[PDB]
Amino acid sequence: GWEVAVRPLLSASYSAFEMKELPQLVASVIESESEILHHEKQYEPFYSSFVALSTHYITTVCSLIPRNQLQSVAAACKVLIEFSLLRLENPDEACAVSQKHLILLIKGLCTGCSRLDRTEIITFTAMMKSAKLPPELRQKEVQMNFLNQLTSVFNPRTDQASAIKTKNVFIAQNVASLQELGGSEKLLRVCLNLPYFLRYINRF
Amino acid sequence: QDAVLANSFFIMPATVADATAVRNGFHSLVIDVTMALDTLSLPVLEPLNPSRLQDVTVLSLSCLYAGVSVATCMAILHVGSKEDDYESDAATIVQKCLEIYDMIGQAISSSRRAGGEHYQNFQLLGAWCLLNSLFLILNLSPTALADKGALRVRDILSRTGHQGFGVLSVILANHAIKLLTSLFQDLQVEALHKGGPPAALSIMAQSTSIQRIQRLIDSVPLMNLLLTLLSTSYRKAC
Repeated sequence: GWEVAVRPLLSASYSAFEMKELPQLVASVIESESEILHHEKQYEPFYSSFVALSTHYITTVCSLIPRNQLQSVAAACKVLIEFSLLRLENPDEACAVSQKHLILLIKGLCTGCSRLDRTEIITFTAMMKSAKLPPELRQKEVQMNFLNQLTSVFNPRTDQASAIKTKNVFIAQNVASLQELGGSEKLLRVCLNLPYFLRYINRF
Repeated sequence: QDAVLANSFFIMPATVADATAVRNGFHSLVIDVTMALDTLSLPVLEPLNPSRLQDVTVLSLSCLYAGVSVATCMAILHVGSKEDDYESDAATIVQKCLEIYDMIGQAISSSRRAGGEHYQNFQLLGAWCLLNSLFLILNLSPTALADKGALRVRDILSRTGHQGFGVLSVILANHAIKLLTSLFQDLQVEALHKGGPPAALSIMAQSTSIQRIQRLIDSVPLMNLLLTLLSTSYRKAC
């Protein structure tokens, strides 16, 4: 199952998520939410490259997503931002995602654009492959997207420009999640805690 | 100015006779509001320094109140009872009233000697005035006017909707909604991740977000005013 998940992931590695497996990725992340949070396990490489390309492809697909799968992607990216802020605040050598990339993945969700290059992506995919935890299904999927449409009444709060609107909504959602997490303040601390910055800071 | 002492909002054009007298005073008031707007378009208030800043806020809240009172007088006219000419005059008055409010607001906002909390407090005072005006115009009936023949939001509060509300009422109301939206968005972030006495009715008055909003909540049952306005508007549109 974890295997089949890294699977629609790399099938997208093959090509931009068909958004047909996306409904599966959102699923995985949402449930594996706790696992990634504080596993603190040798799996670090695996879980971390997972988080990395996961953010990457969800960012790739913001222009167009199923309203409901839009909500799904939004939740997934909120989770992603949470984890990234966590990593930035808690720098770890075992983490296979650099704070520079981590911040870019966060800006990527906030900007509805992913900056990572193909080479970085491939490094991640490589690490992933190397570090892999080193009918009824559709039923559960919809039951879940339903428990979501039920308990959470999303407000758009505002066909060629529709994708832009979708991206805008996604962007706003990411920003909101960040504020909920207070990640902005966390980021501030990270910035003020830069290794080279400290020197000039004290001098100034 | 008498009102910035938390003496309730107390619009005066309210008795049937007072509204007749102000319709008489409508045309000449347009002349004054127009003159003031033309003057304050120049760099008249360029150096918004606390000192001057006080007077700049004074004039702005002044047309705000003049306009809200003209609106309340038109409300009495439509509830209790050259007429078209006077109606156009009062419409122009309320329009330029909101316009001057907006101008002084943007001046305090983009100023290098004013803004931030100062601008926030100007917004707070404007919202207070507008909401109190909305409440007064909403809760006036033929009955009350005839019985009178100087409304107090606190008077009505201790005593405790449709009619009076009209197109000028729509204007003041939309503006109040803008200002309330602003103050509430402030309160959100302020309580970043969930995170005193009511804000004083003064520009430089120092208060927390919660406080400005508490003063705006202690002046009018806010949920009530808002929902009443919703219902009334929907009905009138229907």
